[PDB]
Amino acid sequence: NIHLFKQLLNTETLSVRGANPLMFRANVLHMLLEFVLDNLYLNRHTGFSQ
Amino acid sequence: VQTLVTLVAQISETQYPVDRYLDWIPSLRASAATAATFAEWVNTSMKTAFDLSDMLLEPLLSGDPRMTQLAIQYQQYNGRTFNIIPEMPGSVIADCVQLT
Amino acid sequence: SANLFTPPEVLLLPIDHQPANVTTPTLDFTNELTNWRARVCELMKNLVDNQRYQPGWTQSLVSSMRGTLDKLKLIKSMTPMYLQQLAPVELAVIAPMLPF
Amino acid sequence: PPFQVPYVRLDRDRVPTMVGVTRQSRDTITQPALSLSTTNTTVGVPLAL
Amino acid sequence: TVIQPVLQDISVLLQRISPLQIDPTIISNTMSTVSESTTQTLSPASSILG
Amino acid sequence: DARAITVALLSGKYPPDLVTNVWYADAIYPMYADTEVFSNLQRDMITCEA
Amino acid sequence: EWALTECAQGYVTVTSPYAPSVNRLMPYRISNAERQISQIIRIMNIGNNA
Amino acid sequence: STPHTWPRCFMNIQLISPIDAPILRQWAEIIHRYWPNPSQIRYGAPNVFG
Repeated sequence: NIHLFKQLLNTETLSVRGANPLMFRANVLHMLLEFVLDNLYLNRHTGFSQ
Repeated sequence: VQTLVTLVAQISETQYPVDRYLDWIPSLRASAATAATFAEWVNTSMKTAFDLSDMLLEPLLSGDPRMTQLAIQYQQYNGRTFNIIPEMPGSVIADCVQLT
Repeated sequence: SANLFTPPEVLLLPIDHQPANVTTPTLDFTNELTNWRARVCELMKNLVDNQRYQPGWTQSLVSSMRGTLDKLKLIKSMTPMYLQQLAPVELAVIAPMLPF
Repeated sequence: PPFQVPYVRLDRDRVPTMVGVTRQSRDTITQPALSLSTTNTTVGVPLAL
Repeated sequence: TVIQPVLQDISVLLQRISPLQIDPTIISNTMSTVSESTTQTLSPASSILG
Repeated sequence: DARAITVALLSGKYPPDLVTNVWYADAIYPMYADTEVFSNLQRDMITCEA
Repeated sequence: EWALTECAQGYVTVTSPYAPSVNRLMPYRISNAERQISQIIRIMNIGNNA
Repeated sequence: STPHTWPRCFMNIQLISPIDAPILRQWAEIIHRYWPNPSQIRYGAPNVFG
């Protein structure tokens, strides 16, 4: 799952299996941001059946 | 705008009061360039989420956003000045990411 | 040491220097270069407001002049930071290695 | 939306001379009421008819 | 002719070792002025860019 | 040329992931690996003798 | 209805139903604070550009 | 174009000689006494539009 922590500032990380530890906080913050953004929906009423 | 300032406050030092739960995660010594890149990423994400194509926050994005503030003033010939500082309202996105 | 007119272990600079710290704010007027730029911009401003020295301008260019001067004054470049902190370190590192 | 400043007929003392906005703060100042006077960017442009 | 190579080489060495990068696009974006088809510009921004 | 110096003073920026320790270690390693101080010292001694 | 009637200075009359509606969601009311903030933003990127 | 350049004789009418320049004095007092007076008018629907 390393690729999720190397998408903000890991433009120098040569290895595709490596990530810079010092970018971890920035990457986590970004991830949380779109975690919130992707959930901005209103729950809809569909229908039921006994 | 408020979401930007809240997120930037986590990785750099600013003047607004703010909580901090991600200090145990290691991080670098943020510079102006790092802050600008982070702000640009935030702006892109926000624009994508709401289906916006034109500019958003670019007037703020010029340079260092670590100390953003909004105010406007004007001056008469005799020197009397008038200030208008909008007292910044709440924000649901910032609160929700704070909760997360 | 090959120093002649100076103490053997010292290197002279025309600019004051400070310990290196990347997190420095850009608009830190303590830095001599930034303060110098701000002072120059403010002087030109005060020169141009009342149009006492520019007859024969058909249009009041005061607003645009002041806006441009403000943009230059608050331009958030990082050169003075580098000159005050990093460059002396590089010069100190290089100097003993030079053939001359 | 409209954006106006007061109109003065002939009272020279009240003629507006600068309108400025700020988008940041100086090195140590943290209160906008204090950094506004020195961190404002003048705004305006004349138009010919 | 004796002194010139020393200064030129040292300047190149500084250029190739410093983290500083020179980027006029900062200036261009801060000004953010085009003013196309202006035969008589007489605008401070255009002149300073010139 | 004043223009170049002014442009440099107004258009400076750092890499968005700069870490001083790593950058300067990389910078210093080859520069000191190719040093020539000792030969210069020997030449200076010869010069004074001569 | 009231807002539109007031905006037109009485020259235009609009009507709204008077009945048990189905509580539709039309979010359009915001505080003056953000209106001023947005106006300031709009002013800030128009400065000195005819 | 700037308030600083308003000639002193313009604000103080008496400085203009009624004998040496009657036309200019007449013009100045006409400007002072018959220039349009600014006013103001209410508008908008703040209850919804802010």
